Amino acid sequence: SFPKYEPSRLASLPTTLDPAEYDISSETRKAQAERLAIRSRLKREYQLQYNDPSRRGVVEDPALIRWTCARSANVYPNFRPNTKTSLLGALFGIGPLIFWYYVFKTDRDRKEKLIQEGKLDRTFNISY
Amino acid sequence: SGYTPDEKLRLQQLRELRRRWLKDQELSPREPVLPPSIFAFTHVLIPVWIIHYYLKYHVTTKPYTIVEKKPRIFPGDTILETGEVIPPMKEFPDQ
Amino acid sequence: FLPSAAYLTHQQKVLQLYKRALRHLESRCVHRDKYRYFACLLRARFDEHKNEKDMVKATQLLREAEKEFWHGQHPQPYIFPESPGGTSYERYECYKVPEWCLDDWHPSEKAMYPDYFAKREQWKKLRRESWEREVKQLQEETPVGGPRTEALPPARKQGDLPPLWWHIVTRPRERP
Amino acid sequence: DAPPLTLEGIKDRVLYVLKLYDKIDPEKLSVNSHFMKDLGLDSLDQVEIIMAMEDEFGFEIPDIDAEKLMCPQEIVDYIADKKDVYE
Amino acid sequence: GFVAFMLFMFWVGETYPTYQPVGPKQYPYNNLYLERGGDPNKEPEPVVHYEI
Amino acid sequence: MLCLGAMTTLFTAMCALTQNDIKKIIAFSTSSQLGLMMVTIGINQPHLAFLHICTHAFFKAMLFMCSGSIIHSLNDEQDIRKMGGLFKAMPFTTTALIIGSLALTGMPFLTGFYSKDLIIESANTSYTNAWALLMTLVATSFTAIYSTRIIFFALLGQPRFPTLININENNPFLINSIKRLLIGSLFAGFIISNNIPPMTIPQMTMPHYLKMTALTVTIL
Amino acid sequence: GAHLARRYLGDASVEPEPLRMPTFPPDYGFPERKEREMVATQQEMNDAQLVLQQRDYCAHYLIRFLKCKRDSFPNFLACKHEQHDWDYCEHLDYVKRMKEFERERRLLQRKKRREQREA
Amino acid sequence: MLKYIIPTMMLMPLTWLSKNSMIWINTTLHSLLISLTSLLLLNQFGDNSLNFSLTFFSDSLSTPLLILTMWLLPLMLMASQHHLSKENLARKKLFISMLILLQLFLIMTFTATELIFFYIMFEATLVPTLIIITRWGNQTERLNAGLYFLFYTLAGSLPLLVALIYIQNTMGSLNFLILQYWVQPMPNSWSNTFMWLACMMAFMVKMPLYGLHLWLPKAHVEAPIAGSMVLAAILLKLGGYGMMRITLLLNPITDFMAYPFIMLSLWGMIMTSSICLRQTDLKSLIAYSSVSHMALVIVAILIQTPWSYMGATALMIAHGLTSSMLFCLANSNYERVHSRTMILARGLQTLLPLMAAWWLLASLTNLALPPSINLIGELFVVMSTFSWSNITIILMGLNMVITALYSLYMLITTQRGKHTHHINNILPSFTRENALMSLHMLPLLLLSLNPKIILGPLY
Amino acid sequence: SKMELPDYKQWKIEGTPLETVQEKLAARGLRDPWGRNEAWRYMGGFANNVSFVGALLKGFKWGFAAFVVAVGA
Amino acid sequence: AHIEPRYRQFPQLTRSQVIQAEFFSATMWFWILWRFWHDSDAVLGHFPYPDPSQWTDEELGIPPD
Repeated sequence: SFPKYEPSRLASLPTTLDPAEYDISSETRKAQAERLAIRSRLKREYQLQYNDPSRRGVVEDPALIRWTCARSANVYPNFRPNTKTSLLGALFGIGPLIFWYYVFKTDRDRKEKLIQEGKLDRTFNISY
Repeated sequence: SGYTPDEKLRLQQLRELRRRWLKDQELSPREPVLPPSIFAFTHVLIPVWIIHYYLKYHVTTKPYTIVEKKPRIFPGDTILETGEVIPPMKEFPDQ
Repeated sequence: FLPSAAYLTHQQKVLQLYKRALRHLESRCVHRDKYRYFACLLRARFDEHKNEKDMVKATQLLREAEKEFWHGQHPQPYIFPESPGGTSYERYECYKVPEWCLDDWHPSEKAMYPDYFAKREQWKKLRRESWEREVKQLQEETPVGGPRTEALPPARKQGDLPPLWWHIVTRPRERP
Repeated sequence: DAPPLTLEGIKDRVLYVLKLYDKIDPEKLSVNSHFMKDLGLDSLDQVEIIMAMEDEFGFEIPDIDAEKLMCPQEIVDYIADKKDVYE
Repeated sequence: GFVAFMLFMFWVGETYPTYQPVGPKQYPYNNLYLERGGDPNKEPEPVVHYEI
Repeated sequence: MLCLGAMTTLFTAMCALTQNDIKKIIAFSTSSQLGLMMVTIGINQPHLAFLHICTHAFFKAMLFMCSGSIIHSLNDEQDIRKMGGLFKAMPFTTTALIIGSLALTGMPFLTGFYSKDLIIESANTSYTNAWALLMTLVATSFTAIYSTRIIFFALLGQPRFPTLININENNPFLINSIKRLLIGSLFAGFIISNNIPPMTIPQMTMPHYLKMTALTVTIL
Repeated sequence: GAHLARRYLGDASVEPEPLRMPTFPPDYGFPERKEREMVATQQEMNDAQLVLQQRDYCAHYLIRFLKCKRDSFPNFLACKHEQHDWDYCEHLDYVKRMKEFERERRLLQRKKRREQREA
Repeated sequence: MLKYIIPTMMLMPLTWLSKNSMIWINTTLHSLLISLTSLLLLNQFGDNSLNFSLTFFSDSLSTPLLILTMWLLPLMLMASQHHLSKENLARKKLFISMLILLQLFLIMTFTATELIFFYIMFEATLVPTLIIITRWGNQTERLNAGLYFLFYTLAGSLPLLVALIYIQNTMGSLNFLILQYWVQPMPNSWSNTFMWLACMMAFMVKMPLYGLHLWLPKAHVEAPIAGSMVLAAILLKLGGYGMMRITLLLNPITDFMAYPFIMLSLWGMIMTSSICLRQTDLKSLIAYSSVSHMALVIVAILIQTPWSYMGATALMIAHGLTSSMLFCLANSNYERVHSRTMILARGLQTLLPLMAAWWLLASLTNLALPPSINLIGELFVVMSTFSWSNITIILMGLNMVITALYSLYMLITTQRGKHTHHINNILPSFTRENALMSLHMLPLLLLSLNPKIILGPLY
Repeated sequence: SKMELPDYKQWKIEGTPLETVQEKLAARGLRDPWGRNEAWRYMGGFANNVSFVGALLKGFKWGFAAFVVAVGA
Repeated sequence: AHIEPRYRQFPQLTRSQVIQAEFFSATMWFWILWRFWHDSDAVLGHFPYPDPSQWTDEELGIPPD
């Protein structure tokens, strides 16, 4: 009695029913052990830089600085203009702009033609 | 499973230290800190005086200012100001 | 994703399943007596095939148990008002001012509280005196170049305090 | 909320609601006794014990801890640690 | 599907109203003229009501 | 106006069912009441909507304040599971809750009678959308049933709440505030709703099963 | 009611469409039956600042009710019988509107089936 | 106006021959006295402008911006220590004298009668800011920021000179009255279109609009607080001032040729308010906020309604105050923790209990709080643009929603919820920073009481 | 700092829902409940709590008499 | 002394809070009774809603056919 739990990009696949967790290779055991080793070494270095009574300033997290310089300044290299990048650039940059420009031309031509005929509700339209 | 005895001993040293700190966190010299009608009168008389001074002179010398939706008058009344009647309504029947 | 080990256990996974299903049955089943009936029914359903000597049949029943649990969970489970997602969940995080501060006061406010600041001075001397040789020798003596665990050893050599104790002892009271 | 709590109260209440449980006995029940080792109840019922203390005192304790309590002295110690029971 | 069903039944309502079996509200003075937009002497419109 | 009001009324009425926190039940309840007020603006009756604002305001301020009294008295567990036995655990707040969750529905001459039932009478006697009427009717039945379920799980059942209890109302400010608002929600609905100049035409000429239908739906 | 079921399930003719009510003209079977007294004295109806869509038949009772309710204020429950009389006069108005409805209905049904079955 | 020019000169050798640890007090005191004397200007009445020579004259557009400049000088001259208080006496005096000279050219620029003189003092304002941000930028791309600043602002601003010389020798002199009282319509040829595109595109570069706006954020995140606040407030609102003055000529062709700039400004206002919702680098959020609000200003200038010009000058002055203050709070948090990031410096409700009030009040003046001047400006721009077209109010309100969203996210990100408990260096708030916050906020609220000052020519 | 802690064994399995459910589960064939941790919930000032119509009809124990006095006045 | 917590038992009640609770519930019921019978009876229509208008042919204006 189960609808098999299809996932999505927003409904994440939970840690219970993977079901790849229940047929296990030994290399995955080695991987989990070495991943625990990495987190243990990082917490050891952090806690030794964390409890010094002589230390005053911030701890200078290198991953945060690395992510920030990855996100701000290191986008422009690397870059090459591809067909995908040029297509998506001219789509998201010019397309909606020329769309709203067409609709403003349409609305303004209708409004000026209509007041050239004069059949608007400007019986009193003072604060223009 | 259960505890490894290293965790037991380390946990006991933190029990002694945490209890001594938390017992220290009480302050008790038994001198802990040390330095180194009128309401209704004022608040129903002074803003009432200030506002009612404000509303007579400034407010009613500005002409188009406080204005009241007029009292409704009824056909049995008499006008208090000049003094003249208002004619009553006619016969009632077929109810 | 746990500090002491890498994988939980098989038994630990079955045990977490049992606690989660029993908690969701609490939340599903009010009046507490029909709850007690259904909880003993669940305990019997675990007892009926607890003593199977295989291992791949054990993980088979575990996997189908997660399927037939995730079918029948409850949408808003009764989580306690200290758990994550709960009603409070650091309600009083407004008032957990940490104790690396309180040294940046004006000395008149320090003259209002003599005894607590004197005893904080002796605790801070106890921190500074017993930091370098003992704690750093025990942290750079027993581990290998890879630590491979996160349990840290007690201080059992001769004397003083365990290593790395300050921001674990001097944490706020959690109901200030 | 104004409750007072002490080590005496948590010790007596935990030993009380372990004394009330069915398939152990109040005859041989010290403060210092294991669960699997000498009382001889299974780990399934040990998690039912942990569920009873959670449902009584009103706060979850995690399964990263619930592997390894196993004795009422460390139960009293751990919940006294979580509630910070001193003045 | 549920939002489409609610808006579909609102459209079915908007084409098929209910009403109690009742004529108009009969106003005394020329469908309450001179207390509409005005025209005080332009259009006295002859309309009367009859007792039934 | 009245299509949106009927949509809100049925949607938060059905959504109020199977909710297991107190405050979220009360929020869905007040959303259903604002749905009736949008129906009250859809039919040309604004003054009845204003009367409903006033009575509704007294009423759910009293209800929130009573629930806050209970939640602080019971160590903030705050949820409808693990809530049960509170009648005779001093019954001042249970009197407050039964007066309240009585007054939420149409109780024939209390504060919640006047506003809500003149709303449904003037809504039924009008050239309406013919489905919004049914939505307000079904959602009046729904507010009856979650009012009954909040009473039953909050006050009546077997007591399910952990020991070392310090349930306390020997307290001046709490009983003064609850006292002042129960005196409010018993009399001030009538006192407000009677001495006002009639700014509309009251309908007052209904058939059978159109005036009775409020009490009929709340009883069923 | 039942009129709604008949109008949405039966034929299209014999149940009259509301808000286009006068279909047959008046004095069709009246002759010389009209009073329409309207004793409300429109200028004094303007003088008492009534709301629009109240300046109607049975408004003199509204004038009397407003007069007694203003003139005896601190009695919270002063005017009962005149407010009852105003409700009674609006009940007479509602009865008259229902009489107009079923007059046009019975005329439409009987006369149009007469005409379109003997034409 | 010479009574405002010459004590700005005389305040410069003050800084040189005042002794050590006494330059500060003398410069702050005397620039505040200049601020009072500046506030004595506000005489402007009714029919005409006021003429402080054939060389100087003041429109009522120029009066609140001039008082804003001579009010933002002492605030800045106090704002710019603790990151150069350890530096040398000579370099310190050079920095302070550079700010005084920049004030001098800003007063030159705001009381510019002639448009030629306006252009010369425009790029004279441009000169010292490069020296300031390059010598005290305190980061590694300050060279890139100052260089983009220079070549963008010149290469946009430069054929404006050629168009102004052409107007100079085709219609006589360039006093604003004789440029006015004589201005004839210029029909839809192509040379008139290029003259319009030269002038308006130079100021488009200066505001900036969306296609030319990466000019700005490097010049704010890679600059000291003095150059940042003067750059943002006085230089962008000076560009708007200049467009307001020069748009009196070229009356008929703006209807023909002014549609795509409205378009790029609106869609880039939306995209810029969207890009400043997800970034790190706390300083940059206020920079893209400034880009969004000055795109709104540009829409307001290019439509030509008196409601639009009143809302434009109100939005200019209110956003200048708000963005300068919010830059200053960002520098205060950066002096607390040497981060520049946003997800690091968390907490700060528990610690620093008074700073929450200034963060909240500055974020609400950025939120368009309704009695404030910011909402007065935005509201009249929305009224005028809905008179322009019945459909463009969707973009205005969507800007409003996203503006409230990112501003209040900027509030509840840095200063809401949990200290990271590894910081342990932040000191309680000084009296200097809170004095600066009180010097920012209190003129804005006192103008919110009486905004008949800051509404411009068409009052 | 006494609490006096009312002891165990002063209830049995006599709370009648617990008694009926132990009878049903003993007929099921398990006989292993949690048992005696809920009898304090099922005895004392509890245990015959009032039903639903009684709680709303709780008003006129004092009410009909005062109503008859006010009508007769 | 004021209240104290008690363990695994029904709590104690002062007579004051329970007598105000009984008084206020009894006055609510007294109000709904004295507002039911004496003065309004608004649950009934209060005017006889008639039949289809009169059920009288040749009256209100119809011709015989």
